[PDB]
Amino acid sequence: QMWDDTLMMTVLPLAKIGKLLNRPEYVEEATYQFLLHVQNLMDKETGLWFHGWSYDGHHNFANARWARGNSWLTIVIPDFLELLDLPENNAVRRYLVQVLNAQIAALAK
Amino acid sequence: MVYPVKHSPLLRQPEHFIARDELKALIQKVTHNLVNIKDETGEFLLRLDDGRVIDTKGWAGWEWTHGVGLYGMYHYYQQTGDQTMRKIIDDWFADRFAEGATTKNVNTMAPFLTLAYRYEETRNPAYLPWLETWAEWAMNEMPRTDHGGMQHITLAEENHQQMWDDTLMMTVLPLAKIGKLLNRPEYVEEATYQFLLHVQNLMDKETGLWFHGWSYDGHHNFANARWARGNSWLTIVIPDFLELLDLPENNAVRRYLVQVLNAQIAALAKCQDESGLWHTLLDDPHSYLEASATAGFAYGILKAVRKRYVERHYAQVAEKAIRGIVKHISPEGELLQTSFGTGMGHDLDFYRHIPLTSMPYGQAMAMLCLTEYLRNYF
Amino acid sequence: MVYPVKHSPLLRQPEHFIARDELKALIQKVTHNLVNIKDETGEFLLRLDDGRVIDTKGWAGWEWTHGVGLYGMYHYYQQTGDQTMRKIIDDWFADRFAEGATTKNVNTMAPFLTLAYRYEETRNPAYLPWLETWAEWAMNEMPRTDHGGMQHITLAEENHQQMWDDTLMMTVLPLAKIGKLLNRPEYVEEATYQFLLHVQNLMDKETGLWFHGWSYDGHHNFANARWARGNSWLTIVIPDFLELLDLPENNAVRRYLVQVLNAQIAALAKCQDESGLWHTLLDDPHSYLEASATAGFAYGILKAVRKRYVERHYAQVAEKAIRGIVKHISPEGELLQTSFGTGMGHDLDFYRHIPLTSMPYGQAMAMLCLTEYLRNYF
Amino acid sequence: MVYPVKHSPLLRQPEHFIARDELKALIQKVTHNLVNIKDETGEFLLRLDDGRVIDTKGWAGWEWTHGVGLYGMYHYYQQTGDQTMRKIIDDWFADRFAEGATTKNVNTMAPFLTLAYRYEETRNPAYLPWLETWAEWAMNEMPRTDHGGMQHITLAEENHQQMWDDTLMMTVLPLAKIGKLLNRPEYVEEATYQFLLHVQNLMDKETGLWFHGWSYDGHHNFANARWARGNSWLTIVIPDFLELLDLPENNAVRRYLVQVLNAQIAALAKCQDESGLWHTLLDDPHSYLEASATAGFAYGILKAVRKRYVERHYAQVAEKAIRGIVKHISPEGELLQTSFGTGMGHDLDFYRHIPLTSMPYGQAMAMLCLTEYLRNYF
Repeated sequence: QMWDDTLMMTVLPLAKIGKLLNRPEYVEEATYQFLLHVQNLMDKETGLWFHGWSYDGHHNFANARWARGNSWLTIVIPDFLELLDLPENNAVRRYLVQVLNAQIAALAK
Repeated sequence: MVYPVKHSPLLRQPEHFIARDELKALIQKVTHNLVNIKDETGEFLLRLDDGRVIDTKGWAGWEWTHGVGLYGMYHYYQQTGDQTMRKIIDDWFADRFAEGATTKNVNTMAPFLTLAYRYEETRNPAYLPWLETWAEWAMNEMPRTDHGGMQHITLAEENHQQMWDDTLMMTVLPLAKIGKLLNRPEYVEEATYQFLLHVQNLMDKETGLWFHGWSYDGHHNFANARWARGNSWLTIVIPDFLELLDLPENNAVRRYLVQVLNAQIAALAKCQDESGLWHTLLDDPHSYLEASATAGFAYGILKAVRKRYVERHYAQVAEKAIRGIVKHISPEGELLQTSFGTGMGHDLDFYRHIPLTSMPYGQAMAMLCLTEYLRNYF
Repeated sequence: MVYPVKHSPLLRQPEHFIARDELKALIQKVTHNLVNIKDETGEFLLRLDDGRVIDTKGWAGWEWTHGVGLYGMYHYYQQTGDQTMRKIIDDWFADRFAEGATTKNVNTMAPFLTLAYRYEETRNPAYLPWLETWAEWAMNEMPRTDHGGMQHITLAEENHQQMWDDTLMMTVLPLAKIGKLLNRPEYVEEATYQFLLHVQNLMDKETGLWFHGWSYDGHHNFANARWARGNSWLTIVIPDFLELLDLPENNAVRRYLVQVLNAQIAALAKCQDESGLWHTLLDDPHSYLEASATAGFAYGILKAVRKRYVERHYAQVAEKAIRGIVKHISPEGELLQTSFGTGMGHDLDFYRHIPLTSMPYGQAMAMLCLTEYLRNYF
Repeated sequence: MVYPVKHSPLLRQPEHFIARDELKALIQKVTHNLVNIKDETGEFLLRLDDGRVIDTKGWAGWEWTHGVGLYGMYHYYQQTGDQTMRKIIDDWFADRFAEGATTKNVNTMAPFLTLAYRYEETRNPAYLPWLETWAEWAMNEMPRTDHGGMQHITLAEENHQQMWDDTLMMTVLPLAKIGKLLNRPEYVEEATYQFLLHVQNLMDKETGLWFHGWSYDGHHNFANARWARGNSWLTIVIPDFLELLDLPENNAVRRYLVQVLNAQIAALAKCQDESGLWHTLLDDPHSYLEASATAGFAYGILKAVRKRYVERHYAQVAEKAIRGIVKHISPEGELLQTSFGTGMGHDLDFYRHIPLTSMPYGQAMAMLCLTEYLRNYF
């Protein structure tokens, strides 16, 4: 099982520790987790995220667009971008920003 | 005094079902066929209210099909230095260029992938404005969807707000190659972004396979078609793109692309029909089998094994498909079960009833996969 | 089926007013005209009191005029690889150099911009002493005005303390290219400094156009002439100089140059004549129309749009001028409404009354704008 | 209508006392004479109890003097691209190598400077082993004096613990060039060290001139001779060495070397005979005039001015010397007033008793300064 929360509770801490201790492997692992979570949780139909995913049956449980779950993403992406401090044209930075824009666009609606 | 060897996988010769030079002769026959394809009926010709009639099937035309054709040829040329292939490539370009540029779109872009490679070897200055102009167009003028996705705009249709699998082969990869070639990392950044967005919109996390199309007008995947040839474009592009990118093994983007490729290859393994071929609707065992998609699959799976993007055992899948492909090459050299150009379907049946017929990409994809298979003979 | 395309700006063909190959033929004719220019009367010959007679009009001379001449030819050759162009270019240098060197001044420098380009591709060792000696003279011996400005010294006149628009084309652009080519950043820095100081002394902040000349001997702009050809040198040089510098987008100097260019181009748009040409005094509608300036403008504006130094809507300005140019090319390939060599005027009439005669720069500027226009056909 | 220009230093034609083409034919003539020298008398045949009969005059020999000869010709070839000159250089090496290698010493090293240049251009793999072998010798096997000074061992003398002016030209400069070419910085550091140590033991702080020799055996400068040709090696070598090192202007070593050069040229300009030539003992007028030295000085001064290692006004000294060299070139193409292999003098009168003969270095040094003077015609 993969959940929204993991990005805030473990991934962001990993990333910060990676930068602080100069351990880029940590940051690469973190970035990879962002990408995979986007893949399995983000809802392309709305811009919102599903609460959970599971490789056991390959599904999103109730397909719940749960608010607090979604708020972890709104918190985490900007902080994660801040830490990565990537050039504006960077493809990963653009991608993350794109996901953020999709979510905020839908939240505002 | 004779040494025991046949018993040991380590000491014994490879079990080549087909001999190296037989393979080469097949590729030659397949090439001869391609440059000699003719639409007799004129039934397949693309017609616009412009007055334009574009031959999509004959060699003297300019569209994505020729784009794929030239690339397959280039591959063979690149590996063996065969001057026969070279001349055919350079001639196509000279002929088309004397005629004059066609109009710009996702598909007419494809040939610039091969031109990029030819410019790389020869540094012919006459090529450089072609490459700069079209890449610059792809960067700055080509229509974009929401979120700056590349819109699959065609000779024939706007396709407002739509993104297709095929875009990855016909424009993204060429843009990446040119970006590397002309040292313009912006092109490569754009290319990577397009990959990620395409994955977001087209990959089916449920199966590992991909949907043919996506539209931002309604946020849907049309018929949700898991179409063979389209998927093939990814099995082809990801490995070529990765090789272009040359990123370290633990790079998040490299790992992310290897992951997408893997999820697909695993799903394809389970999808392969006894014949080593794949169904034109991959998850519909009653669709007709389709050879050109099958060929792209063979290529990618082979290359992904060679490059270690996926584990060795996937070779068997490739090996079956390759045997199947050879079985489907006619004595004239025509790749048998090729489906004609396929647009976006609004229902599944649409994909089921696409006409079968020989095409530049049919022949080219055969040579793509067959050329990668030749590496087994080094 | 026939697909509807004519109805869409994205899908329909370009409406070229002239065909690609007709455009090339025109260029051929214009070149042929250029290399055959003669001055029968002798009335245009530059005469000096040491007895030197120097044909600024015929191809056999060595003047700023031939330099522009060569640059235009070089652009067409660089784009197309045309060996007829190449041989005309190399024969001029071959002929001049066997004659032996002319004296060094702001004008006789101009040919080396093209020589640099030829050296870059041939690496002919015999070109190196020419480029080095001449660039070094520009660095260390060419007279300087107050504040280290380049003095517009010519074959004929010291022009003590004077800076003109023309210096940026004839000497500065040459110096910068040679700086990049020989890895001498000092040459590029000197070039960049000159630009800044010319802007300071010549750009009219009130209009965005430039005065022809400035003097530190009285701190004045002579007749405050907003002279067309003079201004066009800026429109040519800034885009070429930006390209050569290849600086990041937000680089202060790059931005500042882009501002200078936009200020000029915005002004040029507002004073373009209905015919597409500009008036030899840009802000004087009762002044005669001048084609050479117009060509220079056509080129700069086209390139600026291509490189995205200015917004796309400016393309229509460029389009109107290109039609004006074409309409001003005689069947014998001459560019009508070319004004003769123009010095520093002390009053506006001086500009209003320059004679009209064909000149290398006139032909060459046509070639220049037309070659850039040709890029619309890739 | 004529422009007044003859009164102005900025506007007027250069006054050349000899025309470019005349000068070129003089160089060819001097060259033609060089590659035909012989002493059918046997007069100068170096003899060794070795049983070695070595020809120091003929062109088909291998002495320090061919090294200088090859170097001059190479300069001419480098500047002009003259294939006649290239062939003479290449042939000499081909012939010598066929005969086989001479023994290694300070003098036989000289020709490898030119070979380094030809290898740089041609990348002829048969040249590398020669270059590596002789450079390794210079680094690791050539005898050293106290403090690692390169001992000046000649073909027939050890000159134990002795350091001479000549070593800088004949071995040090070749080492340095080879160091840059083969990317072997150790070679360049060794070279730089030798420059410093030679300055220390040979330069005369009292005058700015150099003493011919030094010896760590008794710590002295033999006759304390300020010998012209000896001094000319320094005038030639420093500018060329600075050129190769290509150091920032503020670099302490670069400043130092330039300082030494300025001290020497300052003194040369002061002791130059009105004929433009220098005396073989530079500080003694009653010394006879020596043209080969004068040529060495003309080259160095001319080059130092060009590279701006010294102020422009020194061109006046060079110009006088150059006129003098030319007056001393017979119609046969021979540099008159050229002294024979001068050794280490134990007293001044020694230098005042040298044999005067045509030598690969006389003509060689004549063509060296003439070739550099030719740069004045671009």
